[PDB]
Amino acid sequence: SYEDQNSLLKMICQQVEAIKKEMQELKLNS
Amino acid sequence: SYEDQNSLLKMICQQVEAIKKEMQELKLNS
Amino acid sequence: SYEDQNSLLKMICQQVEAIKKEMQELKLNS
Amino acid sequence: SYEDQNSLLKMICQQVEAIKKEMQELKLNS
Repeated sequence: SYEDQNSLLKMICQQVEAIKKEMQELKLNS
Repeated sequence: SYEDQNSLLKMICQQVEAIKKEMQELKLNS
Repeated sequence: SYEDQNSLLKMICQQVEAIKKEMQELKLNS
Repeated sequence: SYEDQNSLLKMICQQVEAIKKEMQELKLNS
């Protein structure tokens, strides 16, 4: 259903954004 | 510190595995 | 179209697996 | 080490950004 899958997709998108910022932190500090 | 880097990379890898599993649950039309 | 989106999801899943393997390679060489 | 892997760090960061953009392009129930 749209709602439940939209909540899943929105979560995945923000988890990817968190990984982006975490990887940037890791690289900058390396 | 190296421990800070390790813990950060550990979480990144956990989060990537979580996204990998979540994307197998996503139904584009439902 | 559904086919456009299914293609996109398949590409994303392949890309996620690649980053998983590369993050592991990074750790193995750390 | 974490100090001799800039090229791989850069690759991972590029690939995470590419996934981010693709995730933002996904459409449900289209």
